[PDB]
Amino acid sequence: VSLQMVTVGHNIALIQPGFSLMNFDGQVFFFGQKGWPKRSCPTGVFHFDIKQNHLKLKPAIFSKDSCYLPPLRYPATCSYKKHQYIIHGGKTPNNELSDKIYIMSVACKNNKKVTFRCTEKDLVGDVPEPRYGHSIDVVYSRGKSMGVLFGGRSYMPSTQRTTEKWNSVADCLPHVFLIDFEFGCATSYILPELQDGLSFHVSIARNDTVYILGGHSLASNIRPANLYRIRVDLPLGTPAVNCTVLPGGISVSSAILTQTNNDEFVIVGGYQLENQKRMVCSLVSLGDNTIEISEMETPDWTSDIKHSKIWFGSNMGNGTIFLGIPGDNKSEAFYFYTLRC
Amino acid sequence: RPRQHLLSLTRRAQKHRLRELKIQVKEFADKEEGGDVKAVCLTLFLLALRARNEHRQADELEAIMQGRGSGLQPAVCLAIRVNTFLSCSQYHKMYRTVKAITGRQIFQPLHALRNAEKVLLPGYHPFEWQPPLKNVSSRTDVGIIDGLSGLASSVDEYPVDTIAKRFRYDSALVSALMDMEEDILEGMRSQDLDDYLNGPFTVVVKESCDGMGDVSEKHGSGPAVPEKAVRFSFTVMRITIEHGSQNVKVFEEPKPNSELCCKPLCLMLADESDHETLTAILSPLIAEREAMKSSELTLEMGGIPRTFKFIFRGTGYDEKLVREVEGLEASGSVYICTLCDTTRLEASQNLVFHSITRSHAENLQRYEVWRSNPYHESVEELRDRVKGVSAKPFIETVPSIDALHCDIGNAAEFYKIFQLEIGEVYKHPNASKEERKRWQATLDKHLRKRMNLKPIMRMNGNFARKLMTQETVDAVCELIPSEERHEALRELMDLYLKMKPVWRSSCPAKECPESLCQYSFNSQRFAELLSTKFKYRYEGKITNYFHKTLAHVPEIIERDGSIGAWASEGNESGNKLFRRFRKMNARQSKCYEMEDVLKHHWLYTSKYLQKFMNAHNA
Amino acid sequence: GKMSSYAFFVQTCREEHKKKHPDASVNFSEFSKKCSERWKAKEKGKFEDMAKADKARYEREMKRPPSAFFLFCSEYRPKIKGEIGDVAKKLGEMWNNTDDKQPYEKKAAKLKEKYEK
DNA sequence: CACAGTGATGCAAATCAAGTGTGAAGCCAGACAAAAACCC
DNA sequence: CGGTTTTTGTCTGGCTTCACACTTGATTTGCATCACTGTG
DNA sequence: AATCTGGCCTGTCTTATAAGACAGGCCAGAT
Ligand SMILES: [K+]
Ligand SMILES: [Mn+2]
Ligand SMILES: [Mn+2]
Ligand SMILES: [Zn+2]
Repeated sequence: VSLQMVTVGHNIALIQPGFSLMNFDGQVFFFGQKGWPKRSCPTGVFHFDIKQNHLKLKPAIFSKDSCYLPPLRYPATCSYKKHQYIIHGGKTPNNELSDKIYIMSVACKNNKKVTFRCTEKDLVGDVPEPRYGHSIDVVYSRGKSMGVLFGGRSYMPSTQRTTEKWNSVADCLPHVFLIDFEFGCATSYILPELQDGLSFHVSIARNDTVYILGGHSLASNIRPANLYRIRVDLPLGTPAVNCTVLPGGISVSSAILTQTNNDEFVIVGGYQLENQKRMVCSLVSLGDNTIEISEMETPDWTSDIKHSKIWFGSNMGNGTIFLGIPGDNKSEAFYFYTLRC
Repeated sequence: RPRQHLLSLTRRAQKHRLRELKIQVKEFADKEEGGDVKAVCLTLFLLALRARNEHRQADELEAIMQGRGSGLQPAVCLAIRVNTFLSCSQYHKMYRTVKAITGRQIFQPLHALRNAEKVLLPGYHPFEWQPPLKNVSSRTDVGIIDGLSGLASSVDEYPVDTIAKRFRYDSALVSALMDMEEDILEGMRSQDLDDYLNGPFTVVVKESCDGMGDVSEKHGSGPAVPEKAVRFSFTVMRITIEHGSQNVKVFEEPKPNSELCCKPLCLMLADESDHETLTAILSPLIAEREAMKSSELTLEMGGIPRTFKFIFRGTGYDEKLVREVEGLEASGSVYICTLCDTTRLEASQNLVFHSITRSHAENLQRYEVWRSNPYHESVEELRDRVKGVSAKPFIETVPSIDALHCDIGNAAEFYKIFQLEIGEVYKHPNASKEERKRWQATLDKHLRKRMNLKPIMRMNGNFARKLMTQETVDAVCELIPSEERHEALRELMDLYLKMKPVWRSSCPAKECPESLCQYSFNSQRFAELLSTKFKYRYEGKITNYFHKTLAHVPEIIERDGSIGAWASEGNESGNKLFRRFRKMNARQSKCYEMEDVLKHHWLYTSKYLQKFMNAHNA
Repeated sequence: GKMSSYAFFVQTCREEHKKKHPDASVNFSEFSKKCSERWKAKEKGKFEDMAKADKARYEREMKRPPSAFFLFCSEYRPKIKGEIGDVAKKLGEMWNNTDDKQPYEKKAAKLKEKYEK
C-alpha cells in the first residue's frame, strides 16, 4: 500500500465530498461535480485519468437518448453485469434528494473518446424514499438477479418538517429493499435483526449475500462495531431475505472499499469517532459461507493526513484509492493523494 | 479692606451689603405687588438675564420654578443610540458622564434600552395565519434563528463552512408592519378613511439579495468560514386597502432605495457562487415565503384586528445573482436576456422589438425539459430548445431591470466607446494592446482635467452618474479629430439622457411623461445609431444591458409603474451598514458577529425609532 | 460658638428677665435696644473675664401599587397601634409567620396590569 | 509586556415605597464686636 | 502702629423643611466577565 | 498528399479586476 501525492488541472474545483468514480474497461470516470454543470462540460461527467501523478478531468458527452442527470452527492452506486452502473438517491446542487434512478452505460468508444448513455429507470411498488449515504448492491441467487438497498438518510417527512429545522435529517427505516431492474418494481422487507437506522456503512456483495459493515446511526450517535449478513433467496416464488449478525465487525463510518483480487477487498479510511479518523486498514477475505476481517499493515500516512479532521475519497477500481483532504485557503481548496494496493 | 466681589461673600456677608437694597425692595413689593417679594425678585432676575442675552439660564430657572423633571424615555434613548450610530459601550460613556455632572439621569442606563428593544424585534407581537402556513411553525415568539436551520454537521456529512443567522420570514413581516402601524393609521386618515377600518390590506414587499466580498475572517475557534457574506433583505413598498371597488394607497415608501427602510432578514458568511451552501441556507427562507402566498395574516393594531395579504417581488438582484437562482447560464452566454429568449446576435440585428417571455414558472418547466430530454435530442438541440435554462431554479424573481447595475454597466460601455473613438477605431481596424493602453490613459488624464474624475479600478455608481452627462462628451470631444463623430457622440448621449429618467425615476408617468412617451421612439434611433455609425463595436454583438435597456424598458414600466424604485440600490446601501455594524456594533467573536449585526441592523431600520429624530420638525 | 463680652452681658440680662418675669414673652427688637443702652467700666469687667474662659472652651471643642406585604402591613397597622420602626418590626415578624398571602397577591396581580398600562 | 472597546450575561449593590414624630439646620429680627486686610 | 475699611459673627424663641428612623420583596443600577477587534 | 476534425491557448466578452463563456488560430491525429 504505497501513498502518492497528486496534482490537479484547471478544473480542480469540481472535486468535492460526496463525489463518485465509475470504472468502464479500466478507464475511470468522474461524476457529481460541485455546482451545476457549466458550458465547459454540460453533462457533469468527466474522463478521470491520472498520468504520472497528475490528474486531468476532461469532459465526457452523452448520447442523444440520454437523460442529463443532476450532479449527485452521496448517492448509492452499484456495478451491474454489458457492464453498467446504477445511481440511486443523492443530493442535488440545490440540496434536494432525488428518488430517480439513473443507469450509466457506455454508448460508443470511437477513437478512445467515450459517449455515455444516461437513462432514467422508473420504479413502482415500494419505492425507497429519497436518500443519500445508503448502499445498493446486486445479488445472484439461482440464476436470478436482484438489487438490494439498505440504510441512509433523508429529511423529515412533509407532515413533521418545519422551516426552522428545514435541513434536519434522520435515518431511513432500516428496511431491506429488493429492486428488480428488469421489471421496475421494488419490494420492502422489515427484519427483526435490523432494528436501527444506518448510513455511511460499507457494502460487500458476493453471490446471494451482502455484508453490512460499520456505519453511523443518527439516533444512537454510535458507530457500531457490528457486521450484518443478508442472504437473498430467488426461488420461483416470492424471494425471502434472512439476516444474521456475525461478531467481529469493524467500527467505521464513511469507509472506502476497493477490490484487490477476486474475493479479497481492502477497507481504508473513514471515521471511528466524530473527531477520530480511522487510520488502520482492514483486509476482508470471503468464503462461500464465511467472511474474514484481518488487521493489515497501516500505510505511511503523511503528517497532513494524520492531523486532518476530515478526509474523503472513492475507489478508482484497480485496487487504488483516490483521497482528498482539506487544503490551504488563500491556493487550491483540497489536497489529493492516491493510495495503491 | 477692599470690598470683595459680592458673590464670594458668605450668606451673612452678602446680607449686610444688600440690606440697604433689600429694605428698598420690600417697599416696592407692598406698594406695587402686595408684598410678594419672591415673585418680584424672580422676575427682576429672569429679566436681568435676558437683558444680557442670557436666555438659557432664565429658561432653565423657569423650568426649575415649575419644577418639572427632565429625563428621556428609554425608547427615546434607543432611537438616539441606534440612529446616531453610537455603540452601547460609547453610549454607556455618555450616559455615565451625563449622570455624574448633572446629578440627573437624563439618559437611561443600558439594561432599559435593551428592554425597549424587545418590542421592535421579531417574536414579540402575536399573530396568526388563516389558513395556517404550510411547513412553518406557528410559535409567535421566534426571534433570531440559526441560519443553518438544523443543517447536518457530523464529520460524515458534507462540510459546513458557513455561519448564518436569520429571522423567520412571517415573524419578521409582522414586526415590520407593527413598526409601520402609526404611519399606516395616518395613511388612512389622510385618505379620508376610518382609522378602525380593518379590511383586506395588501402589502407589496421588495425582496433583495446580494453577495459581498472582502469580509475579513475573525480569529478564534469556529468554522473556517470564507471571506465573503450574503444578505437577504426585504423593503415594505406599498400597502393598499380595498374600500369598495377601489384600491386605496394607504402607504407608499417615500425613499424606496434608502438604507433606512431596507430590512435585514438573513446574514450569512458564505459565497454566493457556492450554490450548495447558498441553497442550503436560503431554501428555508423561500419555503416560509411560499407559504405566505396562500394565507392572510390576521394581526391586531391599536385594539382592532386587521388582515394583510402579501405580494412578494424579488427585484433587488443583480444579473449575476438572478442568473444563478433561476437556473440560467452565466452572462457570457449567447442567451443574453433574463427577460426574453433572444440570442446575443439576434439582439444586435433587431435591437428593440422583443417582449418579456421568461418567468420563474417557465424556467422550472425548461429545467425539467433539460433533465428529461423528451425529444431525445442532441445537447446543442436540447440547449436550443430549453433556451439555455440548464439548472433548476430555486428562487422566484420578477423579470425586471436593476437600475443601479443598469446605470453602471451602461456607463462602462460608454467609457469604452470613448476610448475607441479616441483611437479612431471607426477608421483603423487593428491596434496593438500598447496602442489601446494609451487611448485609455489619454481619456483618463482628460476626465481628470475637465471633469475632476480620478480613475477607478471598477465602475462606480457615482462615476457613472457623473460620466454620463453631455458636459463629459464635450470633454471627450476635445480629444477626437473628426467632428462628423462629435455629432454621433453628442446624439448617442442625447438619446441616452432622454431615455435614462424612465428607468430610474420613481414615477415616470408623473416625472418625465414626455420621456416615457418617446421611449420607443428614442430607443429606435439609439439602436440605429449603434447599427450604422458604430458598426465597429455593435455589428453582431450588443451588451446585455444595452439590450435590456433598449427592448424591455417600456413594457416593464407599464407592467409595474416604475423601474427605479425596485432597484437593488437600497440593498447595496445596506451592505455599507453591514460593514460598519460588524466592526462597531457587535460582539467581536465568530459565534456572535452574525446575530448582533442582524438584530442591531433591524433597529436601524425601525421607522418607530426613526420618527423620534424628526420630532423637532413637526 | 465663642461668645464676646457683650454677648455674655446680653445672656445674663436674659436670665435676669426670665427670673423676674416668668410668664412673660420678651420682644427681641426692644430687648436689643434696652440691652444696648445698659452696655452704653467696672460692671463690664466680670463679663470681660468670663469671655476668655469661653474662648478656652472653644479651643477644647475645636480639638406603582404596593407590594402584597405592604397591603397586608397597612391593614394590620391599627391593631399594632392598639397594642414606626417598632410597628414595622412587629408587622414583618407576623407576616413572616403567616395560602395565607394568596389573596393579597391576587389583589397585587390585578393592580400590576393597571400599573403597566 | 498596546489599548480602548464590541454587546450580552448575571450577580452584587443600591434604590423604592410606606408608615410620622425625632433632632439638625438655616432663618428672621437689632446692635455691637470680634477678626482680618488695607490707607505712613 | 493705631486708623479705617469691610467680612463674619455672636445673642434668642420659634418658623419651616428635611432626612432618618427600621422592617420586606421587587425593581433598577453598577460592574466585572468573556474572546475577540485593528492600526501596524 | 490533402482535408476536416477536435482540443488548447489566449483574448476579449458580458458586467464588473480572478471567472465563465466563446471564438478562433494552431497543429497534431484521423477520415
Ligand atoms: K444611501
Ligand atoms: Mn452582486
Ligand atoms: Mn454588490
Ligand atoms: Zn431581452
